[PDB]
Amino acid sequence: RKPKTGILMLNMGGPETLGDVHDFLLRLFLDRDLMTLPIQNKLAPFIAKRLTPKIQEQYRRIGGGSPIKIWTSKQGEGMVKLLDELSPNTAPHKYYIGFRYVHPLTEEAIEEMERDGLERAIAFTQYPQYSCSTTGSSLNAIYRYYNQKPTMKWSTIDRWPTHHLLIQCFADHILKELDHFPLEKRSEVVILFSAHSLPMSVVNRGDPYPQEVSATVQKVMERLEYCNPYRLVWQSKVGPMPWLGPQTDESIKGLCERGRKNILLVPIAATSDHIETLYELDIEYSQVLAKECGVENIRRAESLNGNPLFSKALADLVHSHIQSNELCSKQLTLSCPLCVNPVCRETKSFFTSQQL
Amino acid sequence: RKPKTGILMLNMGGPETLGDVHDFLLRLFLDRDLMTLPIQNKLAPFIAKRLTPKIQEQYRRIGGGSPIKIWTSKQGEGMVKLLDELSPNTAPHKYYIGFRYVHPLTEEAIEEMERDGLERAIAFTQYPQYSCSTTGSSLNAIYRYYNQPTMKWSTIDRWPTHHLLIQCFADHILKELDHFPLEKRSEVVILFSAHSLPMSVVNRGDPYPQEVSATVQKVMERLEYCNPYRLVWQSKVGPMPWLGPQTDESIKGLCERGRKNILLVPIAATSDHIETLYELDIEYSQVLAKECGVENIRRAESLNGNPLFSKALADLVHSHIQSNELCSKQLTLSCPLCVNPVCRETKSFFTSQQL
Ligand SMILES: C[C@H](CCC(=O)O)[C@H]1CC[C@H]2[C@@H]3[C@H](O)C[C@@H]4C[C@H](O)CC[C@]4(C)[C@H]3C[C@H](O)[C@]12C
Ligand SMILES: C[C@H](CCC(=O)O)[C@H]1CC[C@H]2[C@@H]3[C@H](O)C[C@@H]4C[C@H](O)CC[C@]4(C)[C@H]3C[C@H](O)[C@]12C
Ligand SMILES: C[C@H](CCC(=O)O)[C@H]1CC[C@H]2[C@@H]3[C@H](O)C[C@@H]4C[C@H](O)CC[C@]4(C)[C@H]3C[C@H](O)[C@]12C
Ligand SMILES: C[C@H](CCC(=O)O)[C@H]1CC[C@H]2[C@@H]3[C@H](O)C[C@@H]4C[C@H](O)CC[C@]4(C)[C@H]3C[C@H](O)[C@]12C
Ligand SMILES: C[C@H](CCC(=O)O)[C@H]1CC[C@H]2[C@@H]3[C@H](O)C[C@@H]4C[C@H](O)CC[C@]4(C)[C@H]3C[C@H](O)[C@]12C
Ligand SMILES: C[C@H](CCC(=O)O)[C@H]1CC[C@H]2[C@@H]3[C@H](O)C[C@@H]4C[C@H](O)CC[C@]4(C)[C@H]3C[C@H](O)[C@]12C
Ligand code: FES
Ligand code: FES
Repeated sequence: RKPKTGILMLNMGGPETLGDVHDFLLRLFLDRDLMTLPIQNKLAPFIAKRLTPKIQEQYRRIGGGSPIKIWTSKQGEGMVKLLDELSPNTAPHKYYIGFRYVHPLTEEAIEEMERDGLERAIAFTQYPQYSCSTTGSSLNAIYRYYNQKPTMKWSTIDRWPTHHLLIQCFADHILKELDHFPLEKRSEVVILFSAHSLPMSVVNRGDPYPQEVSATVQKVMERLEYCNPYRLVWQSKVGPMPWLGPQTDESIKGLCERGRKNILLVPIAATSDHIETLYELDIEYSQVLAKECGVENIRRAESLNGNPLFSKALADLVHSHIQSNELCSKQLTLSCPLCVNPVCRETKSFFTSQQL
Repeated sequence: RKPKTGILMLNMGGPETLGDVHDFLLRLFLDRDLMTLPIQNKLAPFIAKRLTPKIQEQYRRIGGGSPIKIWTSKQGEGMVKLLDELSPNTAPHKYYIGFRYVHPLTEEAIEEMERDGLERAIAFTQYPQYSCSTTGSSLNAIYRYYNQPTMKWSTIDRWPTHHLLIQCFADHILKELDHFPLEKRSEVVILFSAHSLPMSVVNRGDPYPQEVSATVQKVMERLEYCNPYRLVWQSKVGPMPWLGPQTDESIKGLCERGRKNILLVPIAATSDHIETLYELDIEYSQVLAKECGVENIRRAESLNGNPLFSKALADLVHSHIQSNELCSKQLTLSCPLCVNPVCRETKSFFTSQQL
């Protein structure tokens, strides 16, 4: 009857409609895990207002908002159905969405999980590769909510950059897209793995993300038996500060100018369609930039989205995590060597200290 | 029987003695693949004489020179013994050392190989993870030698995740973890340390950080995530931006946050050299660490004479022989933002080989 085990699927989220953009921006400018601003309570509303039209326009260019919730729901639905057969002692399982900056907010889902009187809660990040500004920020909200005692037992699947069925899904979607290039151009295709960039100040303090993203790439390339040559590059840089690159836009253009005009783009750090793929790569870079460069064929591997094999990966991850009795990865128990955020430490002990 | 198959083992090198330091710096400062300077031919000799005392001093702190040649030779000898047995149809195998900036120079080795009348030459880099500034520079020199062959050439240009490479590192990590007090073992944090790159190199498209990241992952899987870790970067010089957390700052930041038990792992080199014996062992493990409040800092032993490592070497060459590959798929892609006209010529040198 009643749900026994909740799986909290964590993601940043993105505005479902144009009307949701302002509040999405506002919550995010108010997050000190993400940025510290002078007179932040004053500037955040002000910044959210000045950015709103530009960002609304981007979502307009993709049909009016983000498909993130729909994909997350469908993936969660499939995960639960599998998990009830695979793990009948922890069943009935139930998935909750906890988005960081849009509705169902992390705090709302945790509230609902508590109401449902679950025996067990699992914090399951949907970022395979761990960043403190991504998964860490999501785990920080969970600790903060209880600080602002659980009545359920908590653990986290805080990273999974090389899960073997994640890797197969990526390899499968790549091979699928390679087949859409003209046959004569197939061997000539260069693969650009593309992940949201980070500011160097984040990279330089110890963030796990670039090294983990690199690991996902190697695994996909082994599985593909190095059929095409590749580079891992980074997108979504903003402002004048240095970020990790090489930049995805610059690389497409760089490569084109060097005679490599057939390019396959691979969103390697996300599991669903969102602004980064549908607007940034598909419109901003594939349509505009690439036309101006004389590109012959640019394409983008399909996001994992509703791949039934990705649901199987999710369930396998949850099932394995339940059998292992782990509370968090070994990696979580180590903070960035130059972490200056007092909460990271509290969030880690929140998980390592759980009864059970 | 005359040698049939030569394996050219490519490394930057390092000065064997104190007297070798000046010419080591001079060749580095003359190399435009590495560095473009105003009035370079005037300044290179001048920078080389200015840096010589300080760099000699570092080698004097480690006994008077680099052991690179000795380890490269032992590794070479072991590889060749295995290869004559493993692959008789390509036998007599012979190894050559081609250092980029010290004797046997790349150009001297190639001249000896040609003179020995070998049927084939394999350019075998000793950097598992490819950088255009390490392996790439080595392959550029081979191309440029002939531009300034009587054997069929090919390259083993990268091998960042060879299964027996990975085992050697895992083996050496585990043996080093045994040397901590038992009660401190689970608390040990592992810092994987690789020579850094300027951001201008990284941002250009350099393949090295992602390959170095791949090696770290494989070793950590083999170790079943027994300890927590970070990949950090050493050997930054000058005021420009360079990649990734610095190794020295990470040791210090970690001590300050209660993580005082640290295993350092040289993940991007296969032998002892200035980076391990001086920078890690003396500059950080002795001086900085005293200054910090460290309880235990250790460094995993370099692969050096591990007989499993010469087995990796032989296995790599044997599979390369059986596969008939001229170079990796990766080498056929130059950096998206490469502004060096040779890289493309060096690639075609290899992709275009007869055979
Ligand atoms: C770089 C930063 C990661 C936080 C950090 O590591 O410092 C990320 C996390 C969420 C990102 C923001 C969100 O995607 C929302 C905005 C999206 C726009 O496309 C750019 C600005 C925008 C405001 C982003 C800027 C920046 O890239 C943010 C803030
Ligand atoms: C200095 C500070 C960043 C803090 C830091 O990284 O150290 C920056 C980041 C965003 C900036 C603000 C935003 O760019 C929005 C405004 C833009 C105007 O051009 C200047 C004032 C303005 C109100 C900025 C003032 C200030 O320079 C802010 C608040
Ligand atoms: C793009 C926007 C400013 C636009 C405006 O003037 O309204 C600014 C406001 C706050 C900025 C962020 C904050 O200054 C905090 C971060 C500071 C880092 O040095 C760069 C990324 C970083 C995450 C910034 C990226 C970008 O420059 C942001 C997102
Ligand atoms: C990585 C960088 C080359 C720049 C590049 O990536 O192109 C390397 C290659 C060889 C290096 C140099 C050589 O190791 C010799 C010198 C050694 C000293 O310890 C530092 C300065 C010194 C002069 C080095 C500085 C720098 O890190 C160099 C120049
Ligand atoms: C201009 C060049 C950096 C090249 C670049 O921009 O990429 C730098 C690097 C090392 C410098 C030189 C060396 O450091 C040695 C000299 C040091 C003196 O303090 C200035 C002159 C001096 C002769 C330098 C002139 C110039 O600033 C050089 C040649
Ligand atoms: C440290 C030494 C300057 C010593 C001196 O003042 O005499 C200089 C000489 C040439 C320099 C290098 C060259 O300028 C080329 C490289 C340029 C990058 O911007 C930084 C690293 C880079 C590899 C430099 C590192 C370092 O500052 C070097 C190696
Ligand atoms: S910023 Fe990474 S642990 Fe605090
Ligand atoms: S610099 Fe990498 S290929 Fe030229």
